[PDB]
Amino acid sequence: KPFSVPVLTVEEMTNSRFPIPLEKLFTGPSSAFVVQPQNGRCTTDGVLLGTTQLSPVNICTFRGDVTHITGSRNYTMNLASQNWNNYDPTEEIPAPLGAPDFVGKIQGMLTQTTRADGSTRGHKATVYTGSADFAPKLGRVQFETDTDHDFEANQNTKFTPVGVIQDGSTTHRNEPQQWVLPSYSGRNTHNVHLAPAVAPTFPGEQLLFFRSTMPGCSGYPNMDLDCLLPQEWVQYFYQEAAPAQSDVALLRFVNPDTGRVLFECKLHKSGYVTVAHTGQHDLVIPPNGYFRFDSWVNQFYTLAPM
Amino acid sequence: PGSKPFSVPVLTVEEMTNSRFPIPLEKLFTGPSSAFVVQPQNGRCTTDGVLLGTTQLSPVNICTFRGDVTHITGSRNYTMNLASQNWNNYDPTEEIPAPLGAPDFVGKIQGMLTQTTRADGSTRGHKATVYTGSADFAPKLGRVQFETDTDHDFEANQNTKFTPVGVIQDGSTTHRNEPQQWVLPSYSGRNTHNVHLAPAVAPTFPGEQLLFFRSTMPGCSGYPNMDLDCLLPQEWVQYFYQEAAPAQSDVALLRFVNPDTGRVLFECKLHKSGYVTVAHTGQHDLVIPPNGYFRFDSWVNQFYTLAPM
Ligand SMILES: C[C@@H]1O[C@@H](O[C@@H]2[C@@H](O[C@H]3O[C@H](CO)[C@H](O)[C@H](O)[C@H]3O)[C@@H](O)[C@@H](CO)O[C@@H]2O)[C@@H](O)[C@H](O)[C@@H]1O
Repeated sequence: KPFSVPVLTVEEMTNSRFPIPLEKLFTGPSSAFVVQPQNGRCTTDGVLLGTTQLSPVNICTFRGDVTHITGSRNYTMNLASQNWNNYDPTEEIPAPLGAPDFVGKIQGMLTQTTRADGSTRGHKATVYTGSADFAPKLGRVQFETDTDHDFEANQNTKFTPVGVIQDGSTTHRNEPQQWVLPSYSGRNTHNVHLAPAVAPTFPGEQLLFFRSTMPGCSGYPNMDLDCLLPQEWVQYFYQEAAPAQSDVALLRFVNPDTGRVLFECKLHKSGYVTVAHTGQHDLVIPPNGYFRFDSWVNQFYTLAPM
Repeated sequence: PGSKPFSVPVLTVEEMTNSRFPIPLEKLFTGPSSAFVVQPQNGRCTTDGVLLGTTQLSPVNICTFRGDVTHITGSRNYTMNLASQNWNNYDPTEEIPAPLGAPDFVGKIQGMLTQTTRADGSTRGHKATVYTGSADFAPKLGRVQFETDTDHDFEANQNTKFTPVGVIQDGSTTHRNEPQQWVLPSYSGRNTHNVHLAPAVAPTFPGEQLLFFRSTMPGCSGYPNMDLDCLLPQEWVQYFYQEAAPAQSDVALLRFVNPDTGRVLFECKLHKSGYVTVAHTGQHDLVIPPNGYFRFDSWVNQFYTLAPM
């Protein structure tokens, strides 16, 4: 079977940067910021990039055991691998795969099973991926919990992400910052083996973003989350692994209700999408609409305005 | 004849996801299932890509709930009147047992409720647990109740989401008596009959048992039974749905291959109605190479004799 994209509606698909479903399509200018997400990065021939991995549910999860920090409700987690094996920090990846690729305060729950009797406990925890001690690359991250005693040492402990939070004493929606990369090895360290930043070069083109709204758990957070590729596309390319004939796969978005092509876009072989539009726009689509790969084209093909 | 050739994805067990809870697959397990009914509504799909029961494509959506909430005064418990997944009105005339991705087992599912106030975008998040065994658990009728850690914080008439994390045990001193993964909830509440169910599955061929794709649900309190078995990995459901390869016969013969040795560890029967059986007798945890994966080799008849594993 030749190269293609799956027949999945936007709503039927999942965000590749957080374990939540896609809601809509959004385009806007990106010269004011850097677009360098590490999750949801995959070439059209199925080469995973950055911290990208196949499991949607594992995105922004952490695993390991925890050590309580006295005089606080904070626990340091010495990370294990996703399969509960030892973590190796010599792997040529920016951070353990599925690590958050944005600076924010991610709230969820820590859970733990005592091996001997199978007793369990669960508590609310938040991780500040902006914090100097956020060093998943070195196998350590800290969690702000509401307990100073319940978690036992040397037991398997999991973090399941739920949403994000904001400090309401400050300017609203100032956090999280989705386009700011964390320092995976902690403050004053340089990230390594990154998926490259993407920017539109062709005139009149903006990125097409696959947008979700992260749940907010406290305050006034910026809950917009844009991924370059839906998680399903990442899984699909990895499975198909169809080599790219050219730099760009021309895609058409089809409307089943009318039968006509609503808009067309450029799927770049390194794994991102551009459309011909100028300004901030939320795309209004038929909910049963879907993408279809029509042709291999070069980078400087001229898209019809949308 | 000459129809599109059926296949399964080249995915390791570890690379895949549980179809009954938003967690990764860990292991393969086989055991006897004559003592109970195997009738999960999640992770049900024919090999030709027809979704069954409460099954839907997104793993993250499994065991989630959406809607607005009404406080029960003088308590930390909230009733949720369910909305659709895309925040539209819930429709109870749909020919489905329950809202898609609804939990298909009786248990106490703990996670977090989150809510956004539309006017100013203020947000709140609290730990909540839902008892799918409870008499008032009627997701089919657009209602679920949550035991929360707040007695005031949630506003009415705002979009509210439940994100599942794991399961809990309590109300008893007996360990691992709950949850009960093979007990279907009464989707319309107690003393009501479930409808449009995916059918129960049982091994028919002599000496054969079901093959289970097993995960360990996180435990958030007490001593719960955290074993979770799905008939189909979520990715297989996603795969079959996309490919929609017609079934030549009742059964697709699968071989589990070891890349390290190059040989076949074991073979199994993938029934076109969407479940797997192997030739083994008794409870068994499969010891597999972590890079091992399934491969469809041939269509065989229903009464084919599997190599013992
Ligand atoms: C914007 C505000 O955010 C959330 O509240 C937290 C505060 O939490 C506390 O007060 C809220 C009610 O406002 C509620 O009683 C909660 O149980 C309690 O912890 C507090 O953590 C501050 C600290 O700066 O941050 C937020 O204001 C949320 O619960 C509120 O509903 C509201 O959205």
